[PDB]
Amino acid sequence: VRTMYTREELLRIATLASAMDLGPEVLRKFDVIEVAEPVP
Amino acid sequence: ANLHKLQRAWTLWYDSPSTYNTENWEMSLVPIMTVHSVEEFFVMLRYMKPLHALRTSSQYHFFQEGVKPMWEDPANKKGGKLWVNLDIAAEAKTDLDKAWENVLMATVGEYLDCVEPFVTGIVMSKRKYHNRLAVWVSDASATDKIEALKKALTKEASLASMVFTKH
Repeated sequence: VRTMYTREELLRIATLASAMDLGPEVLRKFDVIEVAEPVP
Repeated sequence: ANLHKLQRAWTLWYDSPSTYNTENWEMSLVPIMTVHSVEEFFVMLRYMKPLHALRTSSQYHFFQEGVKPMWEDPANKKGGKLWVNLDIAAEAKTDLDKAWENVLMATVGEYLDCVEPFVTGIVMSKRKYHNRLAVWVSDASATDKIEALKKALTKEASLASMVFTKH
């Protein structure tokens, strides 16, 4: 007895999620994540 | 704003050699974003980097709010972690990314344990040869709960090792 969602329900709600974005405050913190470098 | 609230808030963290704090190891962790709704969760996912493109020595942590991804945390002191070793213009998502997304969705959706909470967080760790997925729980003595987590984690994944470890 708690707030539960199914995978398909979450994937449906993702369509709504598509209407929301992030400001620079929360979005700048994603810059710490680093892409792998190339291997020449 | 009709949002779809979660049972719990969840904070995302990222660490790597570039964040490695030689003086204080704990500060090597960088909290990125907290999510309280399904929409926030999917926005987070939007702006997260895929593991296929992530750096060789990096770790995503995803833990209940107010719970650090460390054993010293009171939430993880008694518990342990159940982990597995997976293997390695636009392209289709890799099976590794798909399994990561599935486990994250199971975490936020609370169907990682379908019955205090038992699951405290999860950790993806990009290594040289392997990729370690880990589900950090709170009670290492619960055998039935660990078996339920085993079947669940095996379901939500489809990408070589499975090991439980008390902290």
